[PDB]
Amino acid sequence: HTWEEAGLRYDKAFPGDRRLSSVMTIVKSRPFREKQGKILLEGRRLIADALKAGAVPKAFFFSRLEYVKELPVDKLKDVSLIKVKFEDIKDWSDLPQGIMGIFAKPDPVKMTYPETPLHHTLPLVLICDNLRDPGNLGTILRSAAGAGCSKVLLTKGCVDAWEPKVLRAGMGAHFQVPIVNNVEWETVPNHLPPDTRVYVADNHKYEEDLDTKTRKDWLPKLEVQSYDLDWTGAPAAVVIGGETHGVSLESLQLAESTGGKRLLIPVVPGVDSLNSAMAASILLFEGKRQLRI
Amino acid sequence: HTWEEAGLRYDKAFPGDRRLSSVMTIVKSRPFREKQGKILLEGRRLIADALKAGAVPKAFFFSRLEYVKELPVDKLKDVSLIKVKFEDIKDWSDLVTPQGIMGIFAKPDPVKMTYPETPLHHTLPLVLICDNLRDPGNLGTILRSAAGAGCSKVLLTKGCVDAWEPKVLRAGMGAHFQVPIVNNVEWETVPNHLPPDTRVYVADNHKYEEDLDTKTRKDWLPKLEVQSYDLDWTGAPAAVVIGGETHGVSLESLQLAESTGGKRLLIPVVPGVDSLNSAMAASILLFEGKRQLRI
Amino acid sequence: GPLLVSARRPELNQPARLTLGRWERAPLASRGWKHRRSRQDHFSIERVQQEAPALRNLSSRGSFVDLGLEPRVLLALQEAVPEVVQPTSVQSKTIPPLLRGRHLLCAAETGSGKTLSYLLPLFQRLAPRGLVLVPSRELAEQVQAVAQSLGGYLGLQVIELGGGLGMSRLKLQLYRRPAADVLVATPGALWKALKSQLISLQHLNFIVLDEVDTLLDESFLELVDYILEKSPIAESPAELEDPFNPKAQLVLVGATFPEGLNQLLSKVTSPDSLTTITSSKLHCLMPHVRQTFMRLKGADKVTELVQILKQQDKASKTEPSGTVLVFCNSASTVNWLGYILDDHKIQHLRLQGQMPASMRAGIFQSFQKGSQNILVCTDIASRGLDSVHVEVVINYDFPPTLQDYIHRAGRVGRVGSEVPGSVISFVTHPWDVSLVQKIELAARRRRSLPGLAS
RNA sequence: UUUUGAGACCAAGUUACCCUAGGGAUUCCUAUUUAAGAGUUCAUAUCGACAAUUGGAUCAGGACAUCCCAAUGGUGUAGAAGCUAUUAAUGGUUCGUUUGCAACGAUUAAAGUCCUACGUGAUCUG
RNA sequence: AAUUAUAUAACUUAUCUAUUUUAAGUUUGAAAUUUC
Repeated sequence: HTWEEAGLRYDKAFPGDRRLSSVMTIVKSRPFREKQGKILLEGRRLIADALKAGAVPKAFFFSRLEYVKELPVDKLKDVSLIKVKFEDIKDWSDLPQGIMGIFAKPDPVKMTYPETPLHHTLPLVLICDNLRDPGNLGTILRSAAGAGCSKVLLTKGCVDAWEPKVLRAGMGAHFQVPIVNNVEWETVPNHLPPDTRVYVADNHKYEEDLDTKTRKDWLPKLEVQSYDLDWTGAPAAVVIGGETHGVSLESLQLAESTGGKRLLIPVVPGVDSLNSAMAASILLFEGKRQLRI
Repeated sequence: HTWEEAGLRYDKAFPGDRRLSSVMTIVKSRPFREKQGKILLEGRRLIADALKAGAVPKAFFFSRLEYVKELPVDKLKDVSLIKVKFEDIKDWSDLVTPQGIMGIFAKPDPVKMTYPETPLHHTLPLVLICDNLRDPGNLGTILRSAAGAGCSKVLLTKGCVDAWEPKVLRAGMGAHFQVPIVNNVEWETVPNHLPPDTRVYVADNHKYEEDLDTKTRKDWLPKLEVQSYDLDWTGAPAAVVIGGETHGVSLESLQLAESTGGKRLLIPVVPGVDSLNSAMAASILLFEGKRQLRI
Repeated sequence: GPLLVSARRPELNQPARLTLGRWERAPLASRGWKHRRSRQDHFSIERVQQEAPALRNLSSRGSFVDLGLEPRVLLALQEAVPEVVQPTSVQSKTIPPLLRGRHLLCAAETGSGKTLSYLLPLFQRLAPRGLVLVPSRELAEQVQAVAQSLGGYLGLQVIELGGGLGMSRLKLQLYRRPAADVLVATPGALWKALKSQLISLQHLNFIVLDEVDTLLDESFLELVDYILEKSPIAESPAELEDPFNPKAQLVLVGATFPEGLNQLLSKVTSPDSLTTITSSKLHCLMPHVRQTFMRLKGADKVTELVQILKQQDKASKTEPSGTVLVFCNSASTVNWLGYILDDHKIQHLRLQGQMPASMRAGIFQSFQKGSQNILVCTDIASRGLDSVHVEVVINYDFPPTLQDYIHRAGRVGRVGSEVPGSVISFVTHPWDVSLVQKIELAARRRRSLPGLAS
């Protein structure tokens, strides 16, 4: 039953509707998300977060009409409002309390982040090195979101930030921090602001990025800088050892060449490389303290 | 008949035992855990950390002997070692495929718990209080987060997740036993749990605060000055309070900080989103003290 | 009457009583399948038989005793394989001549009892005592396991030899196991053993060739010739029973036979000394199996494929359902599709010919063990694969040839099948319209597919 | 070009500007089409109505792989409690929250694990 | 739609002009090819 009432339109799932089928292909497969430029949001709160952030949506699938009435329909311009089976929601979502929201793949550089972090937004970049855990990625973005990092870079092999599970892990952190994905190491220096010193927390699988002949003799003897020392005096960049690969070779070379050092957090045994959530969180904040002081 | 192999003695269990059926319901049915007050530990390195960390063993069921070598043979001397059919192990746990071994544990005593000195080297004079926690994975991630950090002490108040609930412990992957934790602390005794007059800093900007306007949140309860998280708060012994997943801190927490001379910690977030995943909420604030104290 | 052909467009639906004939060009549902604009136009061939054709008419076929099988063998057969209460048509015709030592050529479909057709005379008739040549390693595992199970009851040793295995690893397996009276080997590995002289065929008394058409593939044709020069072959049954001059009995089993095989057999034995038996259903369409044809693009195939999976998921949610076999022509599509399946959080297996031999063996056994209900496999799995419990065969990539389809088709509707088999094939664009046209035309005419002559 | 090295290329709409191929139909009776119910059984021997020409709510049934209830052996069971085992599906197995894979809250003798085309609801009009 | 799209048109460099220290890129598309 599709209803047109008092200027409010909301559709119902149709028999044989191909629209629903495309959702799971878009939702579950990131390459299709890039091919189509779409993403999925889970939960009213995260859905409401996108509406407040002014993210451009694509479609909303909801079990209950009450959610549409609960939601501001005025902000639902770009979404086809469709009533769907609760079985369809589970069929089309591996996780949604009667609401599903498909959104256009946002461009974080174009995303609307208002003043409050911008007052504390610095030319600081958080870099996750081969972060292969979707749960860490989304929750990691909180630290850059809360700290106010100008832009975030993910090295090759990192999980897709726009994946709904990562969106679930961050619970809206993607709408709070600018993110750049699949950043190539060759382009990282361009991604760094001018005069940026790269400081790397050092914890290894980066030895697998080395020629076998020179594999064992290519370990950089980079100076160990305690992370509690002042590093924010000039533009700076933060590198995070991934839970899987840790700090890559390129990060170690870049830090020495960029005039920086190792933002070494002594990694506690039992966690071979400090959890990217923990490594990311520590470095970003007190940089705000050092600059504020 | 007990089988002797590689110096490890393990019995062969009998399927269909009614004891397994009782535990089957305990682990799978969360409400049943409260009625029986029993807990489960899953995984060889999780069990190994637990026993090294003072956890009280009752019995260990393992599918293969290879895991037993990874188990803490030092702490298996007085514990029943029975090689069971994996089907019995599979039924008990919420996870279909455990790491071949599971164990039943009594409530460990935090004082007797032994935590690796490695967190202690990076540990701070910092105490943590959790309020109305509702997610186990964040708790295990928080303690796995805390294991990476080195939190000195953690107090879990009433209404929080059962920290010894089986799935809670699994997420920690041994981190529950790498950092001190105190369970079901009554808010009346929370000031006693901390060293009296220790500056307690409450994380405040929460889900309950989203519904409540900031103005109508200081009239009936002590008023705490709001300071940015980056302002140094660890100059003296510091205590931190972190709100539970999508719940926030309670009334007693705000009363506690002002009595101890503490202040509220403010996290400036992008307007349009109030609080992100609480799992790192403790982590992001907890580390803020970490680097400050080193300076 | 019940629809013999059912299509999305009803006007062309056919009743249970109509035959058009060779001269008349049937108006098939795939006759006009050209322009993508008419999406989703499908047609399914319904199951016309409720009884398994192999099991049907078992009472009308003579007993095993009439086949010359000894009562003592029957007692062992009852204990070893009680399931085969009555012999099929192929078994009834094939067993008696084999016990008499006459060379036999058997043409029959998969699951018709061909394996048991020669195994029963093989054991009664009996430095290996018997030789089994199989084109694929997977078939070797099945035959060796089946032969070993029968051997264990009879106190006989059976081993498996897979092609592509290292010579030093090949020797390791031989030395770690006791001498086997009967050996199941692939042409590639068997040729390696013969070149190294690890085995002698002078004492070989029985040679078995399964999937002769596949065994005759150019990949193995040269290897077979090398075996022949080292293999003494019996010329008449009298020599087979002569203890002074023992020779090897030759038995041929296959689904199709390329032209010219007679010349190869003529030089080894007289053409009139070859006993040829043809199954009544050989090269015939299977009525008891449902065949589904859906109009899908590569992008739309994923949509329908998941929809079919949802139907299977719904079917499992309602009542227990059999395993689903997914056939893909290329490994790259398997990996490309597998990631999509992994993206969907769907438990599935990935199988293709170039996977590690050790890894493939474990996965094949795991699928037999029922570890995962969804298996994606290439053409390597279309031969020598157990599919008793397989409910749906999904040809995600349309089979290139009819013979491959028959091998895929034989997987469903086997003896002892717990579930009613179904076949699903996808045509991305009008690439194999002629293939679909031939299948539909044969069904309407109830005739064998053209070009299937053995 | 011999050898040596550890038979729609791929690729969306739209046509009432169209073209071709066809398929259909063009109050109580009467003629076609359909067939619930009548006919002991059985639609069309004989007749013959109606026509065509969402999350939920309500109520649960069943499986035993036994959570509560129930019947028992043994005990590192004096009794009672427990612990350890057998037998048994007998009836039960709450109400909500879930910032949507998980969990909390409050109770209960217990809030077993599941299955039963969402287990199961039969507007009105075009 | 996909794929291109030195028709043109713009910008940049030439170009041609002033001074003075159309072509090649790119972009649009006149269009082209194939599919729907």
